[PDB]
Amino acid sequence: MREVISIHIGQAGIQVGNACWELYCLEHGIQPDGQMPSDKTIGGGDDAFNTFFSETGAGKHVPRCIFLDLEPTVVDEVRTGTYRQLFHPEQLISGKEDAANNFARGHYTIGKEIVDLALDRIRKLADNCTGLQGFLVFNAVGGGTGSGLGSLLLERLSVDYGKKSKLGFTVYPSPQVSTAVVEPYNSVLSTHSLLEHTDVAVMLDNEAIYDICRRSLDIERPTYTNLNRLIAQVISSLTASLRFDGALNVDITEFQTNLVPYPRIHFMLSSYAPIISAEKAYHEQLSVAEITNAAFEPASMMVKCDPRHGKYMACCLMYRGDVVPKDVNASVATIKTKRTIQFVDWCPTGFKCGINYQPPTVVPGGDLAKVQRAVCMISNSTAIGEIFSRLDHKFDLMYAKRAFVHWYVGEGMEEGEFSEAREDLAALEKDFEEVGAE
Amino acid sequence: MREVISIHIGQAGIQVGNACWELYCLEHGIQPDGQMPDAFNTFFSETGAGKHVPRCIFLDLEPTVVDEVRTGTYRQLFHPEQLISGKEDAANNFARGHYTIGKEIVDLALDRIRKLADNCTGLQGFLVFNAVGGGTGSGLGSLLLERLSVDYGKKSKLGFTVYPSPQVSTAVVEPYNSVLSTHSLLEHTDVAVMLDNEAIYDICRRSLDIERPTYTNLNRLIAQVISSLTASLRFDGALNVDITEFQTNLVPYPRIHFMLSSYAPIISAEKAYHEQLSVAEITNAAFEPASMMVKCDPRHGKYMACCLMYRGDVVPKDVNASVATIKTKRTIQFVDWCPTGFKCGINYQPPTVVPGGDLAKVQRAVCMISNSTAIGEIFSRLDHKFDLMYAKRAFVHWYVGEGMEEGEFSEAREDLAALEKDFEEVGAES
Amino acid sequence: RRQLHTPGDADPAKEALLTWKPEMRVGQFVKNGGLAQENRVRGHTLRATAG
Amino acid sequence: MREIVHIQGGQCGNQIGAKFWEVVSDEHGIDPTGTYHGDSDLQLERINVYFNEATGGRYVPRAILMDLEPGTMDSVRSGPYGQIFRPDNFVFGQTGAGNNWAKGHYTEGAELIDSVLDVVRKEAESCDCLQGFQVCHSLGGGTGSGMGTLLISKIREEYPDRMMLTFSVVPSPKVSDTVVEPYNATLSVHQLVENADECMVLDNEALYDICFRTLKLTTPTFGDLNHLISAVMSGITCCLRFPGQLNADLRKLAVNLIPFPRLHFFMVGFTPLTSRGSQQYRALTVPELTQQMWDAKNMMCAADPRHGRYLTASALFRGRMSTKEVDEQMLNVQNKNSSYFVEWIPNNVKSSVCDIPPKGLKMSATFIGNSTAIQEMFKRVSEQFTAMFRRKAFLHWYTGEGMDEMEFTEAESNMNDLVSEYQQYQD
Amino acid sequence: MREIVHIQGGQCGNQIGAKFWEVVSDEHGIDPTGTYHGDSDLQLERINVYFNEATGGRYVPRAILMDLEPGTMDSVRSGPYGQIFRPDNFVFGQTGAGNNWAKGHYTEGAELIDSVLDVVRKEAESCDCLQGFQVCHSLGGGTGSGMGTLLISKIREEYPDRMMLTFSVVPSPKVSDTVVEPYNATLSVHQLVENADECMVLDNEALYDICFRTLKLTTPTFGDLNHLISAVMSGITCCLRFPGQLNADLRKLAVNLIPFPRLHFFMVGFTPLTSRGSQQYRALTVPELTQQMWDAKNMMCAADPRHGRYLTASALFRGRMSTKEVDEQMLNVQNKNSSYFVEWIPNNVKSSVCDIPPKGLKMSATFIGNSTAIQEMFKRVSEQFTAMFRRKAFLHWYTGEGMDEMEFTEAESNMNDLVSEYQQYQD
Ligand SMILES: Nc1nc2c(ncn2[C@@H]2O[C@H](COP(=O)(O)OP(=O)(O)OP(=O)(O)O)[C@@H](O)[C@H]2O)c(=O)[nH]1
Ligand SMILES: Nc1nc2c(ncn2[C@@H]2O[C@H](COP(=O)(O)OP(=O)(O)OP(=O)(O)O)[C@@H](O)[C@H]2O)c(=O)[nH]1
Ligand SMILES: Nc1nc2c(ncn2[C@@H]2O[C@H](COP(=O)(O)OP(=O)(O)O)[C@@H](O)[C@H]2O)c(=O)[nH]1
Ligand SMILES: Nc1nc2c(ncn2[C@@H]2O[C@H](COP(=O)(O)OP(=O)(O)O)[C@@H](O)[C@H]2O)c(=O)[nH]1
Ligand SMILES: [Mg+2]
Ligand SMILES: [Mg+2]
Repeated sequence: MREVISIHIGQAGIQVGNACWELYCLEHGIQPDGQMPSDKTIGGGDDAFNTFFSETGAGKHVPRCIFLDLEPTVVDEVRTGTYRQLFHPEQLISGKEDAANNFARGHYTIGKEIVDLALDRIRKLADNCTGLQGFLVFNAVGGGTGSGLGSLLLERLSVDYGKKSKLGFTVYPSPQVSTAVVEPYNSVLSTHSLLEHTDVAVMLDNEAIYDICRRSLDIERPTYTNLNRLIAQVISSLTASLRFDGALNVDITEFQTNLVPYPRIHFMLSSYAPIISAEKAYHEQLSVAEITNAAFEPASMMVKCDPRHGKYMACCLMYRGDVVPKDVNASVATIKTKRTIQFVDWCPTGFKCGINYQPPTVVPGGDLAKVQRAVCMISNSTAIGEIFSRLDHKFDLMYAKRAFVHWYVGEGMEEGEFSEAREDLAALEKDFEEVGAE
Repeated sequence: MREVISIHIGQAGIQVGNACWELYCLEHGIQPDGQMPDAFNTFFSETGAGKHVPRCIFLDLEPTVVDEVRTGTYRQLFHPEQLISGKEDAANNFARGHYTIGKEIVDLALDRIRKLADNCTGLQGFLVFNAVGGGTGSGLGSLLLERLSVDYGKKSKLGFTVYPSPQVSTAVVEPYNSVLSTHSLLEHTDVAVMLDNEAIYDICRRSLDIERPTYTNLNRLIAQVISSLTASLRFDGALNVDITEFQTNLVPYPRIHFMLSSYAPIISAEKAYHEQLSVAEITNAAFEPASMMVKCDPRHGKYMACCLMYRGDVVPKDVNASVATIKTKRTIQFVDWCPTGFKCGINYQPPTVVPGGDLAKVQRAVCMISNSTAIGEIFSRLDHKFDLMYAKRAFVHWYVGEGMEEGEFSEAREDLAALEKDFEEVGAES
Repeated sequence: RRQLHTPGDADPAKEALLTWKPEMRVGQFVKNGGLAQENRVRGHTLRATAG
Repeated sequence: MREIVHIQGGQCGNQIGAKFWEVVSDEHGIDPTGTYHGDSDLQLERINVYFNEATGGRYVPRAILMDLEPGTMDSVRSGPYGQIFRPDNFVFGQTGAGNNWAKGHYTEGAELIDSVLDVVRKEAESCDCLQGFQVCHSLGGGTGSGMGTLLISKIREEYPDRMMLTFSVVPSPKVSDTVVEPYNATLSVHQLVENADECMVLDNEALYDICFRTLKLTTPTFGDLNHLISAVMSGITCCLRFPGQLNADLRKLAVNLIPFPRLHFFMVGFTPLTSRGSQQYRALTVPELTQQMWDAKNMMCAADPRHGRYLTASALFRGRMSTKEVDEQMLNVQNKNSSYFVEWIPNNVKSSVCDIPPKGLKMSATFIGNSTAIQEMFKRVSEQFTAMFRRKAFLHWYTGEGMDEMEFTEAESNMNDLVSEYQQYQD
Repeated sequence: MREIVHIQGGQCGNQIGAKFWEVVSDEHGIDPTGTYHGDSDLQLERINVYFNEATGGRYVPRAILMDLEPGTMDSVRSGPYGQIFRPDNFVFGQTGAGNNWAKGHYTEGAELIDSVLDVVRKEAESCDCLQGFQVCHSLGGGTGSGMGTLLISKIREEYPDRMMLTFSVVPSPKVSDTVVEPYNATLSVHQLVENADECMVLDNEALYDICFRTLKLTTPTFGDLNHLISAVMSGITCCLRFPGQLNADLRKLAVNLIPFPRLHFFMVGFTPLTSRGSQQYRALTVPELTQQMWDAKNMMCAADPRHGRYLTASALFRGRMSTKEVDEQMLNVQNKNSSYFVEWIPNNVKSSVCDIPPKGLKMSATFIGNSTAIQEMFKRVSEQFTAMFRRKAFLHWYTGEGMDEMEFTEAESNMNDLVSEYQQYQD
């Protein structure tokens, strides 16, 4: 059976979770109170597979998700918002005080008390489902709750749930547009745990989605709401092959064997090809060969890196809508004959193509327009070594004479734990260089 | 014909029975005045023409709680002389309720037990309700259980008692009264089911999410446990588990008969629609340690034997399929010499909801009563508190002056001292 | 004792067991463009068990 | 001129036989009231085997319903086809064994064994020539096991030249309904090895596996598990109640399937089981009956027939069929896999023909097998019995009724002796 | 009296077979239910080859559907001609191989390869005389490759004298769909060499050339590729199902094609492929069919027949033709192009004529060609493997389920020997 459990840690996890579950409800037609309409439920009451909802009694659906965060004032907005009656009230997990941008607090002092209550609902969701394919993790490594509780929770699911995939969509500190001072400290310590625990990690960067909104959407005034509504469009298009069928279905377990060549190398870029506003969508001809070219453009990448600097290891193409399975094949031949992009010499077949038969559902009040086709591009590149090397440079600057260390040292952690994550990131840096070497 | 006689001793006994009989009258359709507008004969006697009386006695030396029943909404339900009262209570003294003031009322109680036993054709067992923290719950409970064993030999004595919590306790001399109660309850009570206030305190906090519950909210779901135990007699099912079924299926050794209690679905009104209640989930929830009605960690102990009472829409595979999953679970542990350990019962009647109560309407429910080696942790805490106060003879002149001799404290301590040695002996792997 | 209906007899396929009726048929259902699949009262446990 | 007296013991035996008389009276044409409405002449010609003539054309079963609690008796009478039984035959106690085997055998069963032997005698000399006695009970309970073997021991001393059919549901490996299954079963099998003449071994989880994997019923209760047993029940005695090309009565099944007097435990299985949606795809002809009949998934016991060699087997075929095709089919299955059949007995399978098929089918079969694979279900009860008896757990209830530990050791030795000789024939 | 058991594996195998059973059922007149409704009496003469007779006149196919992902079992029965298949034959897993050859062959096979053998053993026993087995799968994925070859390994040890038709698609030169496709093919072809008695080579991008240029479909459906494959899979067995002037079973096709045991990989073409805009103007004659037969682009393989000589070829003609016209046309293509045929084998082309053409065409022909030109395809798969294996990329997954790097090195041992053994006859 096909089913995933989504977990959302930190402030960025909940806000993405609010946008994603808004998209999932409109995908399946679930009303905000939690009831499918009476005309839809006239069929068989059995629900043999639903990767995001579980049938409860008669006509009631609850999401297979938990909202854990140490700060209560962000999950209470979900608890008082328009989706109050959808989520199970025990699934929303609050806390007394936030980690406050501290990996030490989220992992040792205050994250240890709430992680046992979080695992209780994970077990209560594990036995309720039959075929578990993976855990979807949403957090930002810049924050204390995303880094500290994210490292502690992913460590427990590794021991408790062996060999289960754990696909983590994480937000990393931007080179320029970043909101916190201790983001280099929290991101470096996060990669010490995210390297070996998560199965596949898809990189998301804050200002790269800002640049997409300014250029493609011509929204001169973007906020976090506008960013998450198309971050959610990435997640739904990534998992659309489970919920709906197509010519070439691609499961979550089909990602791992086709995208990561080495166990340590599992950080991925992300791209969404047609991102067009309302007034531009009618005149533009959104063809399969047109959007496939746009997916591999450096501007459409959601991580602020230049793919021309690196080399593509493997690429995954998530096609949605009315796509015949040869214009995707005609597009790959045009993409692979181009010399501006670079595929590595030891990977002759680099493309993983998947097709779904449903167009993306447009969120009402959203910024995206209704498009017949969509390409969600997930690629493995050696250009991601540029992202971790910059965070390595910023972390070494402040650690040179030990700034912002008494906060981390006092709340449980020791001095030497900073150097271990620095060495783990540095050893990961040369791992990306040696795999790109011919 | 099946019948069962329930007695209630002490402040906790009357209040629990005030909550048990309001649930019993609701299940059978009995109105508060006592008139129904074949299954009621287990607890109610057919009296005259279209009128029923409970097969119960409310005895207590403290007349205030008994007079509350006399002036309450169930004045027309109970026979007036089963509401036995006393002049003044034992007042947190085991020696008072067992030697001096207990003797003047135990003869009247035994006489009315005989009049109830003569009315019933086939008696299966006696239900006792008491708290060992008090005087008459300990003293008069010890005296009545001693006399009822001699008067009715080889009849089951089903014990429903409340022990003091390690943390939450409302009196000082409760460890003194508890230890002397265990000496009498060891050999006279056939089967003892433990209850702890602080564990049932936590269940209403976590599961029923009410942050100010009182004694009424506990006793309302105490009655859910008691009704689920004896629902096999009142209502039909695929697998009936009678009272005499419950003795030999749960008690391996004569001196080991204390047991833990658990009721699986503890769900509020708003929590009911969201949660998908099925047999697998409640069987998981029944074995969850925070759902236990006695404050102990079953992970520390060993499950000696378990009993399951399934009430409502339960098919016989789902109880069997869930037990296979519970037996393969590793965080719980069964003892090595008991490979066949699970006793299951299915009753077709769903549980009823009281108006103004907190529990929501559920299609299926599980009451889990099991024997465990973790019960010795309760006795160790009560022994440690008793040994601390008895170290230099505090709160002893009240007991010594009122009939009891000094050495009676020592022999009751030795009874519990050997009781701890038996749990670790039976729990040791061989 | 009070007589109660056995709850397990609500299944339509169990209304006549051990009889050879070849014309009994199985329905299917579709969930908003999802995979069309067999309709039983509890088909999930027959398909992929539980746990 | 041959007839069978039916005895039902315990909650299981009362419930199993209630569905047994549901399918037999429907097969012989008796309505729920008690009269006869069948449209076939062959139904009424042999009805004295299970029914007694009454005034006005009423037919009453030869069923002695015996237990220790009045709750199970009222449920049987309240259900459909429960009013055909004789109210005088409803013998019962008042207290109940509570699944204490010593209580049903010595303490409580003693003052009822005179009452139940009074009425099984009344059924005995009322009729002409007894073919045997059929009893259905459990081995894990105490009402149908402790008192049931008490009846069988007394009814064998009274009538020692008659057949004895026992349909005993045995304790299960994976799941348990009580806690004292190894104590009751080892005591009951010790009584059943000398007293009972031939035994049907049943087990609930194999009934559960049949109605889940094969029948594709996602929620079957005890109601249709007994229906599976009821078709087994009618398949054994189909030769008596209806004619056939090859007649094999209960004595002929006894002499063929029992090589040595302690080799009397068998497993059983009903042949034509197909899920409701797949009935159109499955053709109903003898070769596809034989492959399902010999399938390990079709055995209603916990024993897997692939582990042990078949000492002796038999097929109870019903319907319109050809003897020339069945004989070569039974020859072919002995030659396709000759390793699964014992060597020193040629022609291990004896097949019989009944021309009247059961209701709702044009062809059916019932399989009785004597294989040494039944040592698996016995030895695990013996393994569970030795686990608790060495610690004397749950024994003070049994020794308070007069049975000391000597009978527990004697039952243990006989149980180990029974599995000692099963393995001696597998080698 | 000759029958074929069909097994479909994976996403590709299930959809190919469903389109195969779409086509092969209509030409015998069986509707989606199973009832015969054809207008000719010769259709019912050989129904046994691909259908089992059931009660009520329903015909059920001899198809076994296997997969590790339960989504495809929704994909087969809910499409057209989806209700003919037996629900017992719907044997499937729960997790999906996920394009891993190790998961299909080592881990997830072991819980399912026992179950799929029980269906095949049941279907082979119900037959009277097996002509051979026919499987269709993919060499690109993991479900049809790892588990698909696992059944082929386990079915040759049970039935060693029966033929084995494999219709397997391979990785493509131009454009692909799965990244680890060279890994899955090299392991599967390593297994397919020794067990599969004959192999048919397919690839989607040769069919894309056929659909876009010969049939001139502007936007061909993904199932339109399957209809080219389905017409072939009916064409190989066309002489079995119907009478003909020259009888040629699967054995006569086998014994005439392979000169040596290891050269059992064939490349296949289908002759009468014309666009609908020019179907009026085309005259279907024997010179017309043969000219389209030997064309390089009409082949369903990426190997160009001009590069390597034709070692042995076979043609299966359907319709009303003249034996003299067919024989003199096959001698014409050998004499006109003698450099493209091997010298030490005279009379390379063995032709067969069947008098029942397919539906909608008065004349048709299916071409099978064993040539050394197919070594270009296997070397192209092998050169993709050695690029990835030399740095152990995408290898930690495959060694995760148990296999070592030694089995990867042995995969290129038989792959490079296969292309070298093809090479020694080209010169
Ligand atoms: N895309 C997106 N990113 C967000 C959002 N909110 C916060 N972020 C990112 O998160 C960073 C701020 O730290 P957080 O991860 O939110 O802090 P936290 O996880 O709650 O940890 P604590 O604040 O210590 O509780 C910012 O730099 C943003 O990049 C959001 O709504 N959408
Ligand atoms: N669950 C529950 N427990 C109670 C209730 N009332 C008293 N208790 C428990 O009983 C203990 C006091 O002992 P009791 O036996 O009730 O005292 P008593 O019955 O008044 O004894 P006397 O003073 O001699 O009359 C307290 O510590 C409580 O834990 C009640 O209404 N419900
Ligand atoms: N076949 C069948 N077995 C049953 C049924 N009800 C209970 N059982 C079995 O009987 C055993 C319990 O024995 P019990 O009924 O207490 O024996 P009793 O005391 O003699 O009636 C369980 O292990 C069940 O497997 C039923 O309806 N059908
Ligand atoms: N011709 C054809 N090719 C198919 C079909 N289905 C899948 N394929 C091809 O099979 C390849 C991948 O097969 P895959 O789904 O991974 O097989 P599996 O995972 O082992 O079951 C793709 O490149 C497709 O081109 C089909 O119906 N027809
Ligand atoms: Mg925060
Ligand atoms: Mg008081």
